[PDB]
Amino acid sequence: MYSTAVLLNKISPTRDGQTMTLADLQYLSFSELRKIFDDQLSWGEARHLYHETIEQKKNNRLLEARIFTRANPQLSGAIRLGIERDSVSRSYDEMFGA
Amino acid sequence: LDAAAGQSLAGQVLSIAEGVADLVPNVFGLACGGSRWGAALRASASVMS
Amino acid sequence: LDAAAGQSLAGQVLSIAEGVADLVPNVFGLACGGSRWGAALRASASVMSLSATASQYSADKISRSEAYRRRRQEWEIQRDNADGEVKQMDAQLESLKI
Amino acid sequence: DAFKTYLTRFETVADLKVVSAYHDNVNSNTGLTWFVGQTRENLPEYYWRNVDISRMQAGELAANAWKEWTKIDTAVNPYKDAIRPVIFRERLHLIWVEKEEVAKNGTDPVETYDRFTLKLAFLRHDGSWSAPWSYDITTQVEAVTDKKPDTERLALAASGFQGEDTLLVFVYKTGKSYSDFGGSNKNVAGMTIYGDGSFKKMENTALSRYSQLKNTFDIIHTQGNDLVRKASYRFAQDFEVPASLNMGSAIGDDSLTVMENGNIPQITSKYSSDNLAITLHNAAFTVRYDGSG
Amino acid sequence: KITVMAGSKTHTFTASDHIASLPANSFDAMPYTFKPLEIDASSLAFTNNIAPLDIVFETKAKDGRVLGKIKQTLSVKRVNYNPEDILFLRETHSGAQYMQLGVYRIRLNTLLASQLVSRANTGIDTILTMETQRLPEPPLGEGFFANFVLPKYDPAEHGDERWFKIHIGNVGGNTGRQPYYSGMLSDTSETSMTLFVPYAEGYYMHEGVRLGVGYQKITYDNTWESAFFYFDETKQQFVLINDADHDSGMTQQGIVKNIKKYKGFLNVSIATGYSAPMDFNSASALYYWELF
Amino acid sequence: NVDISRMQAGELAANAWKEWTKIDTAVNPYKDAIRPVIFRERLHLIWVEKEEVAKNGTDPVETYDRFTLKLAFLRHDGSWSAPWSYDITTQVEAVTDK
Amino acid sequence: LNMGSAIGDDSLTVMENGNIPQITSKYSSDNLAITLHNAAFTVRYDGSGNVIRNKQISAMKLTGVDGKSQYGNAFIIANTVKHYGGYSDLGGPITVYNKTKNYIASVQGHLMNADYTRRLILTPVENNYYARLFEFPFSPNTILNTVFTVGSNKTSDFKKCSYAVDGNNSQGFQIFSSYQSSGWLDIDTGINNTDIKITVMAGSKTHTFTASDHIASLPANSFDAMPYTFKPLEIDASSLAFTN
Amino acid sequence: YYTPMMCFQRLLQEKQFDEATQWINYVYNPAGYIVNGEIAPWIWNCRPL
Repeated sequence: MYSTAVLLNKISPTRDGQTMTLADLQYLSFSELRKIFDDQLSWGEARHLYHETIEQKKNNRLLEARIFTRANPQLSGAIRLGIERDSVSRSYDEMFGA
Repeated sequence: LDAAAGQSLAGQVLSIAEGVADLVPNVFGLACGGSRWGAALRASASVMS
Repeated sequence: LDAAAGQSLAGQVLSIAEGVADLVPNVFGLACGGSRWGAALRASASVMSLSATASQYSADKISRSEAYRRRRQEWEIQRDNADGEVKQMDAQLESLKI
Repeated sequence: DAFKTYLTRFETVADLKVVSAYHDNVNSNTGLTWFVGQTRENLPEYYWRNVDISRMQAGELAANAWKEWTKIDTAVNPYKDAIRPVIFRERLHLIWVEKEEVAKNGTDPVETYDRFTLKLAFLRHDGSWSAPWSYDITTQVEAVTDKKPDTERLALAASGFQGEDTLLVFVYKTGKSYSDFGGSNKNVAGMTIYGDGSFKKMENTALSRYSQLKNTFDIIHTQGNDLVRKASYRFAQDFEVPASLNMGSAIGDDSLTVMENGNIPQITSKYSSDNLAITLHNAAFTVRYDGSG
Repeated sequence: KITVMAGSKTHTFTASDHIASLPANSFDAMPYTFKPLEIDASSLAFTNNIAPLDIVFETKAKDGRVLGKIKQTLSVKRVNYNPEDILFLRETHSGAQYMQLGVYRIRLNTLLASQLVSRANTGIDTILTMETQRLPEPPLGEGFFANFVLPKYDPAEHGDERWFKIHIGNVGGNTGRQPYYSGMLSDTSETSMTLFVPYAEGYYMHEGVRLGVGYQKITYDNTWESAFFYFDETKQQFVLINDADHDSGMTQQGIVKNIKKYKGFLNVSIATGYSAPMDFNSASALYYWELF
Repeated sequence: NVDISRMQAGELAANAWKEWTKIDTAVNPYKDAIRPVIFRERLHLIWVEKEEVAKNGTDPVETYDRFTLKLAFLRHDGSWSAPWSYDITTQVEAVTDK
Repeated sequence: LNMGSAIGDDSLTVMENGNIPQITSKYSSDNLAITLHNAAFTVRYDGSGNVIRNKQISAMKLTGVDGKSQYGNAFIIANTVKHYGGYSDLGGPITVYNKTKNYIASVQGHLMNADYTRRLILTPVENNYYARLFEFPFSPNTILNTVFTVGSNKTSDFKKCSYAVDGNNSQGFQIFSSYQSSGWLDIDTGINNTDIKITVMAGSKTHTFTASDHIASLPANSFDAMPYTFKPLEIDASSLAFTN
Repeated sequence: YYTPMMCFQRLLQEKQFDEATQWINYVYNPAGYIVNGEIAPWIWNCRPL
């Protein structure tokens, strides 16, 4: 019922001239977030921000596991015949090297 | 075996309901009646079993 | 025992069909009616009882199978003990001939 | 052989066809939709499931948002397809109508008539079904079908009025469109069921109150005689607002004081003209000097 | 004080004016109970038919110490029984049941059981094959299947992100864009998809139905930029209006002169007689996975 | 069933025939009006039953025969389904001239 | 009729999703007419799970320098390609020659180090740096799967250049990776609508429906899936030889 | 009180220590109880105690 972009704009800037992003709130519990942003966020807004942070953390964990599963050298491999290299896999390689 | 005990216990409400339902007359016209007088008692015996 | 459980499960469709059939009135003329008001309820109770009986038969079958398996394990232990005894006697023979 | 038995069960479950649905919300943006389904084989075997449509993203629903078909075991013998789920008292109820052939006693020419009975059961905590409450709706059915239920498709709709903790059950004649209820409109009849199982047949004044619910009634398509069922919906007047709010407790600075028993027991709503007024009654909280140990 | 916020309005009810009975001044429990508080909640910002109302119970001393603060949010849901926002169930003559909400249709049942009998006449080696798992399903009512081909990823043309979205246009009464599909562009090859576009008599608004693709930094939804389809009563089939440039062409509202080819898509066509294979992310996904 | 595609000069090998299998679905046909049929690629059994019904609300209680066409099918596990039933009294009377 | 799938010559292409969904019959007067509605099949470039699929298909699929596409051209490929040596086993720089545009397209899977300058050497001696005949630098250094636009018709020298070296440094020789050549094959990618046909035979009569006349809509010209769908095909099946 | 304690005792007897801890934390938890995302002020979760 809220918008994460609007809530992040209400909380920005993060003491660094940067837009507050969901990664920076990884990090602190719901009570901590409510205490820190007690003046800028309501109860529902803080709950929504906390839930979105948790979901983003879960999504990033899933993506990392998905990349490493296909990058594993142990599947090289007669099972490698049914393995495809994803565009996200290529992007992760081009960003983080080896 | 646990599931068997649960299924055995599950039929008691249905037994009581059948005993309640069979007490209602089921023949009409110029010859009424049809109630099973021992329906509730049979339902109680069935739930005991 | 497996066949017994299957036969117990086989009667539930017939029980439900009988409950459906007995709800239709069966006397006509100047005295109409005859519907068994508790037919569907009795059919449901019957299928519950048949389910319980089938579960009991299946449990008995699985219990007997597991008893046979454990009995075979104890037989294997006895066989190993006898083999070890034979080997130990074969070594005692060399000691005795020395 | 075991696989063939499994295939028999699989065919039975896969042959299910949905017959009625209920949405547990005042709008289609969140909530659960509960479906009742029927088997192809010539038995009164009924299953139920639900889906969380709040997971809908651009019309795509993930497979984990759905729920397994679960069989109803309570001796349900509905009349035609007049069986539908409903939720009130926060639990799943199954409501249907049965038809019987009865005769009036003490008439030298024995004339027979159809007796229509509304039955209502609920799902208990352990997965079993209760003994259904039974009500007589023969007068309502005859009134709405003009004493021609063989030719007209009698239809049942059930909605949950959570604000009053009641169940609104409408019996109507399936048509192409519906006008406002009560008064001149005799194709819709209404019944109100309370939390204890008691019932009250609705009059014209109360029937006119739920006239906006007609958008959730089954209709016959104008382009060809095609039935289009519609999910029933939870009912609210204009806005659904919770009736109470347990605010909670809090611990003050330096672990010196505690705020306790904060709650708003009564929250009422009034939608007059186009302005909403929300009243909070007897809002209370306690302040106490107490460290939490 | 108790402070409530409803959208843009903010009310404060202090214990000086809105108190029912003030407790005895003591160090033990002091219960404060308020009079009925009235809130003019006529400016609540309703997003997806639900709006929040913030309630804060606050108590502070003269020193500034927060004796107690309790925040909470109340959800006010707006009743919406409009006929275009009501879920309805239909069953086609082929046996497919679907639940429709707005423009979206969802398959509710499955018809694999009927087709499994002939397979099961032979051994299960015939049931558990890829051919059986690729059995087509009947379509969800009246409509057509459109084949879209989207290009290789080009940062210059599409943007810094490889995602794309597809929007549908003149359906129901909404002229605006409604999200219909989403995906990610492949940086090595094109992406081919086949979308089922629904249909009803009078469902398509002026000029027909639009399907367009957006990438961020560009959204090809100008005039004649998205693919237009319509239902020709004469040939009794669905036709693409702007498959090529035209000085005149037939559309839902008759002949229109200036027709420009669609943009964004590498290729758009109509797949005639196309029936999608069974879906393993559908309502029967659990049963399909358990069987196979 | 028999596979007459194995027929050679009117001689059928004994392996082309199939064992008799009992039908257990409460079949009570009228005279010998029971026959098998195959549609939907599975075995169906179709028969007719005769019952004696009277017309309600007539001072001379007149009895007539009601003929019901029943249809069941053989399921995957060798069990029989519950029969569909249709009323064909009008057709039966028309073809037999009452 | 679910016709099925097929694998073409040299394990280069696959024909998939071949099916006739509707087959109708009409017996009017004495002649029998059989109609096949929406006969469809998809042609795709794909190998039956070996080096050819992973390497040569992607090599031709790489967009050309001038005008992308690269479909309908003529290529020279290798039969079997195997790793030889060097530092490690990368994806291995495998080369495909486009002979109508004079192109070298290389394919690789991994890179050892971005900081080390790398280029392609094609030489029949592998370990001899001066005995090369093709040397192509990577335009970005930290990139794979690039095309080079030789310019000359060095098809003969391309065939004599067995092996393919991705190391190719002057700080010594420094072979990072190297692959083999084995055999040689020549293919053409262009297709003919008169050659994309469905032929039916009913008794003594034979009817051919080519994609020039009986097609519904041609697919997009690409190396990916190309589905061909035909118009309702009518067959005069009035001379079928009925035995039993 | 009586039912969670019985369940905890049975799980402890069967040596399902994590489940037993979960079932006794309905009555008493030395770390407190999380209500509305914060530590509750009460020490015992069973109100009559």
